[PDB]
Amino acid sequence: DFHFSAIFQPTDPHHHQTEFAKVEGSEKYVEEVEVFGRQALKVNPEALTILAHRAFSDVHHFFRKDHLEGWRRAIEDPEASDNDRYVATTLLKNACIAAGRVLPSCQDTGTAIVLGKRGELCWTGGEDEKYLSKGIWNAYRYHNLRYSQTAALDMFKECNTGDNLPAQLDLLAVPGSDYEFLFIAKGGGSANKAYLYQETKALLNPKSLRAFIEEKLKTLGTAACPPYHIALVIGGTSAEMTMKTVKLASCRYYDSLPTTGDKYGRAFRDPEWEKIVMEVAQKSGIGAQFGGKYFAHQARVIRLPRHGASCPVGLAVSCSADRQILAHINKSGIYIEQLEQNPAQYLPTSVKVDLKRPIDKVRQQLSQYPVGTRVMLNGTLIVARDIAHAKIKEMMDNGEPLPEYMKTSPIYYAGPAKTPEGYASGSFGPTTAGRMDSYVDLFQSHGGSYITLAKGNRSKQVTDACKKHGGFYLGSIGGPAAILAKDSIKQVTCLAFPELGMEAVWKIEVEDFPAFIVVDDKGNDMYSKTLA
Amino acid sequence: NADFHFSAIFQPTDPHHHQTEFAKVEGSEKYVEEVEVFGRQALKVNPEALTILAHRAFSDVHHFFRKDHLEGWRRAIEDPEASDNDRYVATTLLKNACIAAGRVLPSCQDTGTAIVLGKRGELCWTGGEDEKYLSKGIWNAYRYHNLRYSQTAALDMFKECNTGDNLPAQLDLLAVPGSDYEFLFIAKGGGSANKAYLYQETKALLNPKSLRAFIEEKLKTLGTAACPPYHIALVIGGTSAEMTMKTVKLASCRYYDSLPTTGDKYGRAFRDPEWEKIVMEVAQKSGIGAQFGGKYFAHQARVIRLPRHGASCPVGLAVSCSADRQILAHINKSGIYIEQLEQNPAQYLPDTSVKVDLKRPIDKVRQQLSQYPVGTRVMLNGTLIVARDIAHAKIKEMMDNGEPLPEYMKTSPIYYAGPAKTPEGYASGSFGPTTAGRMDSYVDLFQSHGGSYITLAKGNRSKQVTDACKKHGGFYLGSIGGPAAILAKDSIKQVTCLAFPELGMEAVWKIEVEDFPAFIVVDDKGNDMYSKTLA
Ligand code: F3S
Ligand code: F3S
Ligand SMILES: [Fe+3]
Ligand SMILES: [Fe+3]
Repeated sequence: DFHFSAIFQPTDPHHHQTEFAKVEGSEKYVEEVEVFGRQALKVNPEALTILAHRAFSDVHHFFRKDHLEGWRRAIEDPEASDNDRYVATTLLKNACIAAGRVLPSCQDTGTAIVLGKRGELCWTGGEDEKYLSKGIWNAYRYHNLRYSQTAALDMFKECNTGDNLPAQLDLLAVPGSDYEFLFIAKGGGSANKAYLYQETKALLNPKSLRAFIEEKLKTLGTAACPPYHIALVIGGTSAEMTMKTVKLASCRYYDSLPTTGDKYGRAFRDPEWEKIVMEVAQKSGIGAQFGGKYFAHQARVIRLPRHGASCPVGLAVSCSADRQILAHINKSGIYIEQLEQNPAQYLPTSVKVDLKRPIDKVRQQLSQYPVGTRVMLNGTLIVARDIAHAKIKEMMDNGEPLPEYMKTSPIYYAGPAKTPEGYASGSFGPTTAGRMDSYVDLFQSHGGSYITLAKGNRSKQVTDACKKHGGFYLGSIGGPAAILAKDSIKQVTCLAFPELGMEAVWKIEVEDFPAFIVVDDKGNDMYSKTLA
Repeated sequence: NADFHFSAIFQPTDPHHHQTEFAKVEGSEKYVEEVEVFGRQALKVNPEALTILAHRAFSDVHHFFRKDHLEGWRRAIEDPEASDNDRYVATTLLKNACIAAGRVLPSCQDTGTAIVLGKRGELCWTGGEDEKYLSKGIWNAYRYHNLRYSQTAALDMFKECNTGDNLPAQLDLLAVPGSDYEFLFIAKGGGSANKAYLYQETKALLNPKSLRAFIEEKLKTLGTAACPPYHIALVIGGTSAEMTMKTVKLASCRYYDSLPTTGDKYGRAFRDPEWEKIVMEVAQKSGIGAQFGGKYFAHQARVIRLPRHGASCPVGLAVSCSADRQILAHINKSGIYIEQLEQNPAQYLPDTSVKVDLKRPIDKVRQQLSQYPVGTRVMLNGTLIVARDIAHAKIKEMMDNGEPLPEYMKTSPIYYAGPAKTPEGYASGSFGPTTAGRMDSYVDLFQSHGGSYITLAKGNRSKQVTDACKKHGGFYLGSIGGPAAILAKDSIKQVTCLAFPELGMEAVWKIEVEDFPAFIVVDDKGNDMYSKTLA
């Protein structure tokens, strides 16, 4: 006999476990009505603008408790490494600055993502996408965020949209008369660490699955600013469904799923394998970016049904800029998840490197120290990331020289957020180093980029280049964009390619900028043991 | 507020698919009623319409194809640049479609995962139980027709059982403007679903030389495991991995065919016909062909360029296979409308092999096969033992526990397959091959224990299988992938369940076949038919 079984059966489908605050006066935007014997809700679409604007404002300055608790755990655990505690303390101090509501917690203010669930009898006028986009537009235009979206004019010619649009707007049709939301400000680097694997029944045994988990976690590396919220999804009805599920799992959206399966194929959370993921993450030694125990805050594992011939697997993380906010509109008005507004309640040597010298003198100083040495940089940095590197490679391919500004100073891979009025800099933390790996040997062979400064582990070609050319890769702490801007960056100037927006080449003057020597000029790599 | 400009990512010029031919379900206007509430037009829809619609969609789609799919098979037959094997495979698939058009046998034994993309208007009122009513219609189609129950439930992380009804479905129901209900139904095979790939790339990819080299490298990794000729879809960019993968799926269904062909400063999606031509050139010059060498690796290509976060460049690659099964539909004030597929595929048909007797000692069959090079076409006559993913896993588990390889794995060639349900009065339901590569990890082990010397399935296999067959005097025979109905109708003469009946279509079967075509893909000498094109 026919029995309908929804794949996802949360015990808390409306997220009653979350605390919400009502937007004052927002009941003027809604009206409960009764039509053809059923209860319905008229929603002024301006409510969607108001809600999206506040969601994408609040989320850049505050965090959830389970995120902040993880940083406290890394500081207080006796088994945490010194580097575990240093990174966690830095990230918590960064959250305190961001809670001042001026600087966003990260320079990568992310892609704006909206999961919306509009009830059958929730009536907005139907222009939901436009009104939500206006609210997102408002948040990024009138606050000190960043325009990160890149439009394709043709296959290869690109320009910044200049407003952080388009958003990802996933609006679902559901029962009832309410409007429920999950807003995500998703960083590009953590988005890049969403992986899809096409596996088989041969994986579905304890030995093979455990070895698989050990192998894939290492490929996450430190490139998305751990401690991670790690999500793993085994199975699914399609690749895109698997990847949607792992995204939502990483946002703890599916925390109230059942923990057992049944003959109808319902999804379930697997706490036993969540513990195994956490054990793998801790035993890996990767740590909170620079070696140790706190590779991961927590883990989510969801098992899904599958076609007999198929076994898609999804792996994804939420990064240090863990940014999601639940919301709903009902007959009483607009409700938005309440985040932690006082992160300070969770708070319980190094080599000085003078950059105001010839670069060869800086290289000589750095050559005296092994990888893992903590350094403090003082002086000028030249800032360049993906598009600038690509344009410079193209210039050299056309016979033009490597520009002088790539040869005078360490290269900081970064793209700043907008500068608050009266501030020297907006949030200005590092870009993932690995995306520039294909340029290092070329630029060094042409006399520049001997010293780079960014975050994340890099490929072997960069280790080989630095040894061949006498170069160095310095790893900044990943994530603390606001405290770096507040305490370290003293002057910012646009140097080249101003049309690239945040991806322009910048010249900045810094003081007390912390980093680790990750790759030296001798073939050594701080990550060679943990990420082998 | 003056500089704000809203731009939807997807701006099709034909959003309601007026270019598609639809048929009205007779009398279906009785399921809808136009009303007016708060000055706005709304449509009340009896949810039983959703059951009727889903039932007909997942019945029609298993027996008929779109014109653009059938035209590709005709092109492979009529093109002078097509190889002999290209024409042979395309002719076989067209003949298979003529059988499937009889509405008894489905076109493929893998009747797929049921996928529904639904777009419910703000003022389209169904009562809200859409997922249940759609699932009941899907349940009806798979229960009362000669399809297959393919969905595997997880009782725990590792303990599995077949759901016995091909549920659950993938139901993606979206909230959109208006008062109509629009649908795309997909019956998605597992093998083509497995060839949906996500790559996390960078700006370093986004130049003509790098992108062309990337396409050349990735298209080969598709191999022949999803029964080409493919509809190849490639998506460059996206706002998230899941959005990229959703887009590449819909692109492969030609859902986005009416997108613009140029970008703008607002980041709208666009189809790129120039790079679609490049994808087709790469696929043709690859020499992979329609499964067995030639030009027709691909029917056609779709390339969609998407906006991206500056730090990101997700890329999606996916195919629609020979069982190219999607059907558009909509409900409006006039009733239920369903896309009209081609009911006379025979009009696309236009106006050498070694006979292998399997009713011999297996060692004599091996001795005969050893006389021929890879690429030789054979015709099999006799008994096959049928086993795929779960049966192989269960047998390896038995052996790991000290038990012998069962005798029934040593007496006959092993056919990887899982049959659809048998029509009344028929010897067999649709019964084409499973992807060989998924069983690769068992071949050397089983051959070391005196069985699985000869396997029969579809797709290229990994090097460990070539090494095993050379070490153990084995062979891998490649069936044509896709023609499950003509194989059932013409070649499969008897089917009996031998072991593991609780596995449903994944049980071990003993079947008797006649005139079953295949190619020698791997021989007993280290040779592989795909070693040049898929290197
Ligand atoms: S968005 Fe996340 S990956 Fe790092 S650069 Fe910002 S914390
Ligand atoms: S569903 Fe498609 S991949 Fe082959 S086995 Fe059937 S034609
Ligand atoms: Fe990255
Ligand atoms: Fe497969």
